Amino acid sequence: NIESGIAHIRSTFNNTIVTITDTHGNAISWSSAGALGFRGSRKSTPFAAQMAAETAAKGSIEHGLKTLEVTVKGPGSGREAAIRALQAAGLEVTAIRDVTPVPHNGCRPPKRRRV
Amino acid sequence: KVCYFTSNGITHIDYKDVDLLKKFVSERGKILPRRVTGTNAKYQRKLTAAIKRARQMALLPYVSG
Amino acid sequence: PRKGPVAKRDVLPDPIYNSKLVSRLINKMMIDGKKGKSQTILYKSFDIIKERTGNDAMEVFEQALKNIMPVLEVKARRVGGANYQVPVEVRPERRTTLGLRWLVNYARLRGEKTMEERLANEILDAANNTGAAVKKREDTHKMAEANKAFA
RNA sequence: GGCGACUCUCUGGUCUGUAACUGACGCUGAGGAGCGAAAGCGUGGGGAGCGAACAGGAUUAGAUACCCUGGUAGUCCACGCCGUAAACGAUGAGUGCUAAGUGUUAGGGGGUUUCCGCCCCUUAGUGCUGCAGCUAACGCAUUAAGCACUCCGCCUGGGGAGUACGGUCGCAAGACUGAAACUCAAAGGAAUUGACGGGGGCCCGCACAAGCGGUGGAGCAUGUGGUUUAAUUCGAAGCAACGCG
Ligand SMILES: [Mg+2]
Ligand SMILES: [Mg+2]
Ligand SMILES: [Mg+2]
Ligand SMILES: [Mg+2]
Ligand SMILES: [Mg+2]
Ligand SMILES: [Mg+2]
Ligand SMILES: [Mg+2]
Ligand SMILES: [Mg+2]
Ligand SMILES: [Mg+2]
Ligand SMILES: [Mg+2]
Ligand SMILES: [Mg+2]
Ligand SMILES: [Mg+2]
Ligand SMILES: [Mg+2]
Repeated sequence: NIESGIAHIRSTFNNTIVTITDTHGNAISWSSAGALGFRGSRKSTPFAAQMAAETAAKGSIEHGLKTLEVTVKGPGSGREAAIRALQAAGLEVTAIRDVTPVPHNGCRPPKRRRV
Repeated sequence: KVCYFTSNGITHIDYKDVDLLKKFVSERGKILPRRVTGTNAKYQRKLTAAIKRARQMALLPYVSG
Repeated sequence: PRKGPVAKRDVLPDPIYNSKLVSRLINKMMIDGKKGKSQTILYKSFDIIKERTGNDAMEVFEQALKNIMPVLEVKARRVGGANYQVPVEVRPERRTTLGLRWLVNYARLRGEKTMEERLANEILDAANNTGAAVKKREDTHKMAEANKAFA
């Protein structure tokens, strides 16, 4: 029953993560995009981000979690709503991380969709 | 804007001169543009080289926060 | 219309209960411009309410509206190649409209022979938090809350 | 053509300034020789990511496509080959001459100034605007599509055809060179006015939405089609013919 923990913001066009883990990155409860029986486009809404974040928060409160250190890693779709949901309990976002390649074209990305 | 290197009369930028190079990087570690710093084109080249040599030997960071 | 909002025409309150809210109902119930028939049914239906309960008919009727009148409704919205029934806050004006419409519609679908009884009985059902017009208000809310995602 | 982490090794050119030296030693350049994106080819490596082909899932009338999930060659390296691209500035090289204005890259000189800095001038790039002139027009305009001279390459209506035959080159793919018969009276360039767009912007109308009542089902009236008839008189045909003349 651990006091402190982490969550991990990493946002794209329509993908975001924020799982509830311990200080050393051992998991406890998890939040990332959906998880909650939502499907399709509803899954990527800001609303559905809240309900995923609440459900992982209320999972971790039962493990005696009081505070959540969260990261920063660019803007995206439903990142702000996911934080608002977590501020039911209350917490901080101190760290700032990144998912970027130090080469433009480190690995070659997949081809542009013709739509 | 005014160039730090032209104004102060610096004609050579050491890679090892860390404290100077910390003025021309972000909190995260990224090299700052000429628009922000207002440095000259020639010095921005000399500076960049100095940054990149510094990063090789862990004087400055690649990425940090 | 394209030009803008339009002057909403007003109805007079009524020669017994003095109620705009209930003159509207005569007009919802009226068919072929026969206002007399709808007045007669209303007034007969309200007598029947007063006898069964004992309370003032107006009162039961306004209690009934509260249970029928919706707050959220979904709205059909084509986005791409699939529909998303989007929830919207019902305007105060429209609440009454949907209130009375559902009351009058589901009144007519009841199995009681006369309309005055059908109306009365349906008004009492809404006050009991059950019936058809209530079940309609329940079902509109269920859809609205099911699509709460959208805004 | 291309070249983008860092370091060292080897190595080519350019620019500025100075004019000590040389004293037309220059320009261009068919053929020749070399270099030459990507894809491709050979041998041997390597193979994360990406991904022709191929498979599966969708989509669809079909879908040997677009979208999704996989995925082989290939993409990478060495050596060799291939020699092509809208290899484009769709603009051959050299030289001179012909208003301005304003950025920017690397220099030089000179102002009052201790520099920094400002200002003036100037060389060589790299952009934008714009005179004269040029242009079918669009536009070009000291980085000319202006005014000139030198040399090279190339064009001669559209198809047939960059095909055939021959030849050279190539492991192959193919490259280069390159016709004719026959056929047409047009192909084209730029600009104009429209119309149109599953282009953009702004508007309107019972156009939709919001409602209320219908039609489409039944019987009947009526008009029309069709069929029938000796004849079923003629006319009306999406909207804008069909209780219409
Ligand atoms: Mg020749
Ligand atoms: Mg290649
Ligand atoms: Mg190979
Ligand atoms: Mg694919
Ligand atoms: Mg060619
Ligand atoms: Mg090119
Ligand atoms: Mg050409
Ligand atoms: Mg030459
Ligand atoms: Mg309508
Ligand atoms: Mg009919
Ligand atoms: Mg006829
Ligand atoms: Mg005719
Ligand atoms: Mg007509």
